[PDB]
Amino acid sequence: GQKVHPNGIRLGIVKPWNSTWFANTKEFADNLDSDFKVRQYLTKELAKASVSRIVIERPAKSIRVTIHTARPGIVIGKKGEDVEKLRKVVADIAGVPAQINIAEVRKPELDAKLVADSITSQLERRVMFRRAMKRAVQNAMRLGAKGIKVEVSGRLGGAEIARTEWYREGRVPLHTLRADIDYNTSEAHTTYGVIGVKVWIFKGEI
Amino acid sequence: PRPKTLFEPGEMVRVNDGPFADFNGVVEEVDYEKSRLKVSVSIFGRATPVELDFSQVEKA
Amino acid sequence: AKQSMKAREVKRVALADKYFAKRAELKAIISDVNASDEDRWNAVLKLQTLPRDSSPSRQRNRCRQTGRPHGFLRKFGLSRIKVREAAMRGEIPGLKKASW
Amino acid sequence: RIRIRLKAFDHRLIDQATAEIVETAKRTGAQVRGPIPLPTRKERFTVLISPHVNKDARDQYEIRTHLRLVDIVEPTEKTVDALMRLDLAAGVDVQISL
RNA sequence: AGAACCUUACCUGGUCUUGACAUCCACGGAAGUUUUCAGAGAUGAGAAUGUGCCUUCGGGAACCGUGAGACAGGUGCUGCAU
RNA sequence: GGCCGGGAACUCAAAGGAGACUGCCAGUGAUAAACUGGAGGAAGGUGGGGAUGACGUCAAGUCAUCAUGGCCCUUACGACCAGGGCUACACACGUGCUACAAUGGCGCAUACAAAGAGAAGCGACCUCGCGAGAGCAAGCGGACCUCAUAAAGUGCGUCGUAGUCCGGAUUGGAGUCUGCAACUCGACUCCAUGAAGUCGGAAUCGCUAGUAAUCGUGGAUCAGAAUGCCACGGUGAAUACGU
RNA sequence: AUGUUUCUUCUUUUUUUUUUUGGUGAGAGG
Repeated sequence: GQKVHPNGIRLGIVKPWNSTWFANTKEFADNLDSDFKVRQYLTKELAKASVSRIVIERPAKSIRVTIHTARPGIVIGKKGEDVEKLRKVVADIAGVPAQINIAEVRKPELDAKLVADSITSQLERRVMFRRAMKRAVQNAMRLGAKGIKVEVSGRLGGAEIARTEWYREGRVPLHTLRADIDYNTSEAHTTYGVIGVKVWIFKGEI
Repeated sequence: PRPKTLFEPGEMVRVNDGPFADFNGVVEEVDYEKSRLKVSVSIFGRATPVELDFSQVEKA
Repeated sequence: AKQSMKAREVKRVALADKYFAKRAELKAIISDVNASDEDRWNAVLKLQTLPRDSSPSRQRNRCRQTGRPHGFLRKFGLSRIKVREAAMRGEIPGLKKASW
Repeated sequence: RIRIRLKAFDHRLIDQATAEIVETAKRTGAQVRGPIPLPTRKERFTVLISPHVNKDARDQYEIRTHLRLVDIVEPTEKTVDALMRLDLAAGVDVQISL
């Protein structure tokens, strides 16, 4: 009942959007829903590839797809082999020609999404979260992050009630608009319901 | 003769004069009184609504 | 909503583009200052010959992401709960907090 | 005379994006009728932030759509030749007005 | 952020069930489009006309029907399982 | 007629900076922080407003946005259609609107906005129409066109403390458009009608300034359907001894 | 002045990359 989205309110001064184009009022919904299925199917196609963010830049009558991953080879396949299979079907989904492009991140222990789905892979294979979420914290503290808070929630540990636990290490100034924060969410479906994970990673200034 | 240029709204046309030559587009608006057709060209993706004369463009 | 409900919409989409807006001249011209005898009776009644669920007034308004009935927004074309999570994810090109 | 109407979201990009077509038109026509301000629409929205009751909690969202004009004066037959298919700034929807 | 029908999840009643909607397999039928209609409508009985691409022409893709099912579906209960 | 040449300072417009930081002065204060006045200044003690909501609290609300562990139905609680109901009515409460009139109502003349919306959409103008609207159709996929000729305000005439040129619920009749469809169950309009009510008991709420109050406009929703909600600007107060 | 009963626990082991300047004509030497 508090704490509005970190990636929500920085979008005019710090972090850019994840879909940068302009379309008028007649085709604004048509552009938006097509973006929703190219984010759905691609994350479905590249679940294990450890993809963090996807940038969708449409210069009209075209779409530039960007994939930010920690596993470059699995994304591109074998020299672009899987990408041409996507090229036939990404253009089939959005109904427009697709110029697929690939980016990368060097440090997955500093990218919020990559930290979050790691605990998702941990907690769905029945491991103890107390040293699994401690693992992700001590990872980022020595990888260059100035501070990181990791939160897990749900009925973790097979308990009846929903025991919630959060843990931080270092600066995490959520209120400061000058403070860049990498934040993302992931959820884990065990047989004990859904366990959601939320992690904040603070880096610095403008 | 080759003088095809008549284009109503939503009709595709052809440009063969000026930098827009060798390009096709549709006439969203027409102006018979001003003798000018409002057609945009798909230049670098974004439609480039430009006014071309009937002889400046050909009917598609 | 319901997978049953989302199927009825696309079925009523198929009626609104096949019959209506194409066979809409049944009321456009022939139910006006034209022959106002009982040939104009054939204008209003042949409009009933087309199905009831074919009118664009019948296609209510539903979200495209999840299909929620209420709280729709025409610009984004999807429901109010879905426009906000995509706002904070950074999906709609330009929505920041309006703090004027 | 030959108007060029610009449309974008990123106002910090459009001043350079118009500058990218200023330099493309400066070396060709040498007379361009300025980067006119052209006021921006502020499409205001409001959304019930809750998935349920308590219609007191709302969030307000807006989209400043910025416009510009370039307005190439003279139609010398080399100016537009350097413009068509030779533009940039993916995400900035451009249009001519003539 | 707006129930005349729709919405609609409710009631009376008329109908239908591998189905309102999805993936998979079998055989036929292109798909489509127009018209007479049983009835309140649904659905069903039909009647014309069309029968496009790939040619691996002993068959795929696009798509409708029929059959078997593994299932699909649920605004059904539990917000103190989440 | 800024209508036309023409002008680039101006309003306005859209970008980037300047600017207010107890920076300067005086008293006060432990040479402290800081407070109370003064100067210069558009703005002065966080200038005004807004977003922003610390661990946790109610094991608060949502399984009906959606996601999901169980649990359960699967010729069914699933599905399809027509009509009805969600609007039903002894009664009580919540929240608003219109008023109870004379700083007021009706008629005539006339002044002054902002913001936002617009393509199977907004609709000039002229024309038939008492009216709702209809016909033909400019322009505009938009600082240009249109919705859109703002309201109190003022000047004047006028009624004369009355249930009445106040108020207008309800009711009968004749119609306007939306839409397959207005009966249950739309809004609006014309003619007719004329209620309660004459400033409200116990009790309770909002507000410290361009605020309260009052007036008119726009918008999302939307085929159609606001007095609501969200935004805008016009007019413009009283009081704050004090804990 | 009054406000029913009974009524809620913790592990400490878990974690691979990385990519397979030609032709033609003439002359000459062996």
